Amino acid sequence: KRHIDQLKEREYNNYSWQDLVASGVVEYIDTLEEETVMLAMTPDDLQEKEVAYCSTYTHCEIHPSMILGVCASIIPFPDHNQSPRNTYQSAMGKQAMGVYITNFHVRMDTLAHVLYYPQKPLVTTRSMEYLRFRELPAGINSIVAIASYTGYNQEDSVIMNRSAVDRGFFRSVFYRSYKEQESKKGFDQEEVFEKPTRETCQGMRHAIYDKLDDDGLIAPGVRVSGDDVIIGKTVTLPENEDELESTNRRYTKRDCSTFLRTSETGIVDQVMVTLNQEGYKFCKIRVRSVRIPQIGDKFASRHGQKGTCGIQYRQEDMPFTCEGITPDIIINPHAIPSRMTIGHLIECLQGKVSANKGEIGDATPFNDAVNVQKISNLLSDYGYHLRGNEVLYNGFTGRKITSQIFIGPTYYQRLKHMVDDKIHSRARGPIQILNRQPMEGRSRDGGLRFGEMERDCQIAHGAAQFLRERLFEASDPYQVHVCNLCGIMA
Amino acid sequence: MNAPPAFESFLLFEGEKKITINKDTKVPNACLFTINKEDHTLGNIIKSQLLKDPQVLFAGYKVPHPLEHKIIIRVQTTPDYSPQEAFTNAITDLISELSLLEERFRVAIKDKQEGIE
Amino acid sequence: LDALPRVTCPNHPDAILVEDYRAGDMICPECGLVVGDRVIDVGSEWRTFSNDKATKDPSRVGDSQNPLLSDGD
Amino acid sequence: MPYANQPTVRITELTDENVKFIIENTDLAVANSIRRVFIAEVPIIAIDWVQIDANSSVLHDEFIAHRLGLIPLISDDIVDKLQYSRDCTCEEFCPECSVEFTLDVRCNEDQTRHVTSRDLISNSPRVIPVTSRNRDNDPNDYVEQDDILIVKLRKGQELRLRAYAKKGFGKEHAKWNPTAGVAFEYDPDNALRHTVYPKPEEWPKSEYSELDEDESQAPYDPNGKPERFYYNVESCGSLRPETIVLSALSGLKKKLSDLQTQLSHEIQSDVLTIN
Amino acid sequence: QPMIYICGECHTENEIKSRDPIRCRECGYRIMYKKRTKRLVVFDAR
Amino acid sequence: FIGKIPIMLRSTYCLLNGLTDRDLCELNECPLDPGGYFIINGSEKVLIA
Amino acid sequence: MGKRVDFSARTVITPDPNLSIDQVGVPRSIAANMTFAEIVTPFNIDRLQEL
Amino acid sequence: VIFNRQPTLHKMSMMGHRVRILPWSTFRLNLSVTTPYNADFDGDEMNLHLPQSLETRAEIQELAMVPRMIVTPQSNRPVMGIVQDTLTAVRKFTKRDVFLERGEVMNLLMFLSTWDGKVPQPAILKPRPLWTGKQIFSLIIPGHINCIRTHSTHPDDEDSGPYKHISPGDTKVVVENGELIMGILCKKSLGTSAGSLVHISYLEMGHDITRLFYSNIQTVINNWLLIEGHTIGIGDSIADSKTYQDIQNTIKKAKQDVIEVIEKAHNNELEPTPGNTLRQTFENQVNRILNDARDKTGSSAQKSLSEYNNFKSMVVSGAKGSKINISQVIAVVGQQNVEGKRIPFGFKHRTLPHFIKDDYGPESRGFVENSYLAGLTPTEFFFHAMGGREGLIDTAVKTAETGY
Amino acid sequence: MIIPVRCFTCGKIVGNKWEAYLGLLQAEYTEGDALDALGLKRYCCRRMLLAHVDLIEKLLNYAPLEK
Amino acid sequence: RDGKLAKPRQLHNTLWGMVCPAETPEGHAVGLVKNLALMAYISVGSQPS
RNA sequence: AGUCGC
Ligand SMILES: [Mg+2]
Ligand SMILES: [Mg+2]
Ligand SMILES: [Zn+2]
Ligand SMILES: [Zn+2]
Repeated sequence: KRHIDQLKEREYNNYSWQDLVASGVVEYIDTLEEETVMLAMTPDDLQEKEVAYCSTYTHCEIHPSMILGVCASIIPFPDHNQSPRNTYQSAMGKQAMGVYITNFHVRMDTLAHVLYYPQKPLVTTRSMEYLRFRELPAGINSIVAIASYTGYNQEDSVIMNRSAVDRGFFRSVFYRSYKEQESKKGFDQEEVFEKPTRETCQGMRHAIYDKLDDDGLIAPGVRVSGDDVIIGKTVTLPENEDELESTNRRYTKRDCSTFLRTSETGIVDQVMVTLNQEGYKFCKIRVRSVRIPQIGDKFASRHGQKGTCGIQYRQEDMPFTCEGITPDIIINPHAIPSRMTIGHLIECLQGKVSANKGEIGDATPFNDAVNVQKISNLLSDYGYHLRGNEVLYNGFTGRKITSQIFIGPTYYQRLKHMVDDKIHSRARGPIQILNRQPMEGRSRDGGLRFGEMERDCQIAHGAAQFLRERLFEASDPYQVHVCNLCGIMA
Repeated sequence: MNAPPAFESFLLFEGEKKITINKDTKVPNACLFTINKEDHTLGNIIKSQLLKDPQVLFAGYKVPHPLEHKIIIRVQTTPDYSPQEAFTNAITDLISELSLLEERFRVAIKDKQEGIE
Repeated sequence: LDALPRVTCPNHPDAILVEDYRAGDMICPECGLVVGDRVIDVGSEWRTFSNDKATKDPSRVGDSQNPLLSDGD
Repeated sequence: MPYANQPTVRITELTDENVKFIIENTDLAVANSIRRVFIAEVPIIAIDWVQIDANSSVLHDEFIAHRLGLIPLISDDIVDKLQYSRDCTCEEFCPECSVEFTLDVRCNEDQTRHVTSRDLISNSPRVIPVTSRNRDNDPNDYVEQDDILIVKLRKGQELRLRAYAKKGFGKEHAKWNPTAGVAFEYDPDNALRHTVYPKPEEWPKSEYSELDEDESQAPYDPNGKPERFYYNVESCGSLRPETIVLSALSGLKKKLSDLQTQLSHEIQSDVLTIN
Repeated sequence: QPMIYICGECHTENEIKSRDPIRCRECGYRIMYKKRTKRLVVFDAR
Repeated sequence: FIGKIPIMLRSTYCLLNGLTDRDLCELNECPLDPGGYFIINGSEKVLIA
Repeated sequence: MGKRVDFSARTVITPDPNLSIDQVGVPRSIAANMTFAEIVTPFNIDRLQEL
Repeated sequence: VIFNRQPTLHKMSMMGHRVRILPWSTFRLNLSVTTPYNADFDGDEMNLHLPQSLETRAEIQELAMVPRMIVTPQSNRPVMGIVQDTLTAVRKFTKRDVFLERGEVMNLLMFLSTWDGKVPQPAILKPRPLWTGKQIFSLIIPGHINCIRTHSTHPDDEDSGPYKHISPGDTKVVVENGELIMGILCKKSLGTSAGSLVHISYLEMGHDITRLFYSNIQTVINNWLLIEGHTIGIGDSIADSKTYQDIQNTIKKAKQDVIEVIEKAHNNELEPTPGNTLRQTFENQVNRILNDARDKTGSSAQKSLSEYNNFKSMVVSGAKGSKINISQVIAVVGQQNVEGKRIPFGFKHRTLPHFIKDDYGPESRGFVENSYLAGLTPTEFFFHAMGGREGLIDTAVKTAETGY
Repeated sequence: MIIPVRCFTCGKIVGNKWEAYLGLLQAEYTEGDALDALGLKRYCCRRMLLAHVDLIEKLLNYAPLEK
Repeated sequence: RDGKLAKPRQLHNTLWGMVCPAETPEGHAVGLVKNLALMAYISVGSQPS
């Protein structure tokens, strides 16, 4: 413990972890060497020992919960969860949004999602302190009920308190940066940033060139949308090689300006003009968009329960309790038992006691705290049902619900993947020229593939006209003349 | 985006009407009232005032789909008494109870209290 | 039909021909009749890499080799 | 009519912050719907149009607009004098259907400035300001009453905008919640058995369960019905609690009377052919 | 006339409403953030 | 001079390696950014073990 | 044997109990963008003329 | 339109639906078709195709349309039956103790579809009007659909008890003339089981009226659910002092008995079973002891569950998860294992450096004593992750091979 | 970021209690008691103030409040 | 990559406090892409001389 | 390409 008193002293002294290694009280052990050591789990066990197990130990663990990697440490009580459940959380936690570094207002990152009101979790693991996760939170403490309420929330969806999303719950800002270069590029062809005009250029998609500034690129604060052309680049090209005037009009230069095909709405945040590594006049322009949590956006607790927001109700229709503290999320009770994610349930009860006591809660996995009964006991001292439930009234008809609903805080994450980006439809789009069949991605506004496997299914349906429609008349229909005397098309 | 403007939740549409009445043919003497742009706040109360009435055989309401502001009320009465009159009376009766509640409340506030305004 | 400096509106001589890229059609501003054989810039079209791999480019059925320096690659 | 169940009220306790009371001899649906009215249907005044002249703050524009949209407005003065944007004949906004605010601030000092609703000002006469000492030369002072904190600023940052508040109600957006909280409770001894306690001893008795001050816990009564509803309306301060209840009762009467008139209009205008 | 361009750090206007190089005068930076429109844009509080 | 080698961010050869919280906030770099990754043509490029 | 098709749509799915088993609820944007080719008859002509 | 999903494992994965226009941006689906698509709403995308002619619209309407994809020829039983939350609410609802006042019945009647319009007489007239649960259910069951048996939950007896004279017990499901006579409904009646109620509606009265019957049942039961509720909380995960002592004491008996088998093996007193080696015999014997321990203790935990418990109601209804999940949550997680056998000696003759060399005792090699509620000790935790990984990897590898 | 005006769950105004709160922690460290003196009884309003991180103070230190 | 079941995918015994037990992708690359433990460190190399 | 979604 005298070494500990020097470590407390470090607050105003040069003593450090290196000094600690210099006392020779800690050692570094690689995996090959770790095979030959006799390693006690915890000081406690190495102490009690007499004839309990053995006495030949040579090393001891500085703390057993250290076996976890960076993302696994966010997840509280990971040992009360079924093991693969922890693995899904490690993926999803990495997937959530929030604030990702503080100086983000001047970074031109290609794509970012920033949350409005991130909160540090009420329940935490001690490791989370070393992640500065108190500085850059990824989500919000919801008041949650595990109920069935309206059946909207079956099969991993969730009912949400719409007034809570209105009072600003889980709102986000979204940023996309579009970037463009003025290459000198060709032999005599040349690029210029400038406002195009239908009098003297080739191209002129029906989209509106009128929002462009006289500089050739839009300006901050102007509202943009799905067809707006944000930067006006032009390419003087033909030059004059087609003899004569070649003037009529629109003959001097082709259009290739850069326009919205990914951020189908927003505001211009910033427009930034500089010159890049090549020395060309170069541009980056950022658009901020705001995503309200809506039916289809995807969320998760920290114990690998992702689910979609299945509907949203007014704060009037949510079920309510005593004071009328109506829950922001209701996650369906059928979700817990088959996945056995019991740790999520401890977090409500730990969460209820921390918030209520006012002290932030410990949920570091391996301790002697016997943490289930004792958390329950604290909660009863505060005055709730000692094991968490509450009597919630039916929000519609004001009636009391026959049984009780389990409710309390839990950190929740709004994940990157949000409905408004995925939605897609095609009704005769562009056609690729190697196949004269429809495009592939949404980046080229494409159709979907009616795969080998989907085909096989229609045979089993015996709907041949529809199979014939889809693999032919709906995508790529063509007429050919063939000679009769010889089967060759020519 | 596809989300309605939030005011469209309660303003009547210019080509719509507030209530609509259609007969049911499955059983004699019965009616179906359509209340547009209304919710459980209204629907649930009218159900309870009608069930209070002893001439009413059946009364119930159902909101056909949550995303869709509209409620339907089925009411059925004895042949000797039109179901429409029970509904009109049930509202007026309800209007009377709330009016008496408002008068008693203001008077109760008027009771020796201070800082009432 | 060899006469088409983008001109092909049967009822009245063309004024301009606008490209409705997303619907994949060529439209004539003062009437309404399409004249399609849609190709919203064949250079955008080869970009049929997405979910498929891309920065080794299996879809690379066509190198560019920067010809505008030489006499011809 | 010869079956209408009177409804008697009783105020337990009242403050400028909350109003707590018990209703008796009424139906649960009445007790319920009235509750849904306190939340949704009491109209109020809140910012609805924000136009921003300048924003050099360390915050994006919509974010300033949002937080500002939630700032509480003293509608103690009858919102009834002031109309809705749609019914009011004028083009866009006007003095009779809207209230005008201006905020103009900049941080010139070498000290971090806080921007707070007191800096937002009513062009409108002082009958509809922000909830910050406009009426409180309160002897019960809390050495602050800063009302709210719109943003924070450092030297050289500026924020200039104008905003037009409107009457609207809670059914359209949460900013128009008149309530801070709205407690509702009935049958606190669970006599009616509307909820069923497994191991009924684990539950704590409520503040009204005292009637069985005895530990006997929840006596059954099978012939019972719901009676005696307990309320606790708490105001965010944008409107006096007593006034919230009274306006709610009126709004619900106006709403019902309108449905009756519409229904009357069903047989009066274009006579019904149900018979 | 895009004759604004707030600077990299000196924040002085740039007055480069033409083809000349975007070097801020007095101030060495050549990163030029672009000034807001005089245009009015409304945000509903919702 | 023989060539230019990329610097790993916030290593002792970065400019960031000695600076306190105040200088880094001044330079416009977040004090909480872990560093340790290259910047190549404006892209953050991290090597994988 | 499997090619991309036109008149096709994709979104995230969410549950709706108030829905019949063989109904599917579909977003306005997809309904307005998708089309069906009706043929005009001498009687529904008036309704199509309205559309 | 026909909507579908990938991968299209079988014909029921792609079916015709009628569009119904709604606000917001996602496809809404009637919860009950979730299973034949094998979707969730945990974030799954679906794709829709709109046919373009009257011939193809006719061909879909007549051939592929969902009320016609109900009983699959894949194994002549229904493809879809009542699922999830509704299924637990139907169990809870048909119990013989459920009673409804005139108001609640009128409200449920109002949500039904084919309702003739005649409120049935309540099973209790006096002292006050009361309708029983089964009774209201009988309005939903079509014209005269009639099953039998299909009681076979863990309620009543593994068969000889009911013959002890038809002390109705309360679990047989008898219906006649399309009217539910007695007994709780569940996975065995409503599920996709060959002998089920949904099977009899389709087979008896035709496809369409069955289609309206799925719609009709899900809607009525979900409203009742709204007043009833359903939840889960730590309250469901807790037994008592007596169960918990007996659980520990039974694990203590098993562990001591293993040490006896190790001592018999080290003493070389043991002999091999015919057809096997001594290690295989030792391993067969310790495995028989730790599983038998696990099952005895699980069966103890099943015995202790009160009837009010939310957790027991989901397993017994047959909504989600199984009896074994309750064991793991309440009593003991049990043995961990890779490729079938106990955790291999990844180190030199050890499993973790925390143990001593050669420790076949149940803890150093696999078997976790604690429950998910008590938490897993550090070593127990890591060995569990080894067992969970097998499950993650197998999903990916199996998916590719079946695909081919 | 900054403190959200009006607690998400129930609706009670709350931004007004932030500045008063930091003064309490300098005084009476009993976070429960400090929350209590501000009048945030019910725990949703309490988590609101209790869990928030005031990120704006770090953000203010970047030299340009003008971009 | 893409068609090969194997034992270098399954968490190995030696990964105790060396590489995170449960932080590897859920896709086809499962278990092949691992994530370093929190206390784990990696030797930088030195002359044996 | 890789990342990633189910
Ligand atoms: Mg799911
Ligand atoms: Mg999913
Ligand atoms: Zn004017
Ligand atoms: Zn058997």
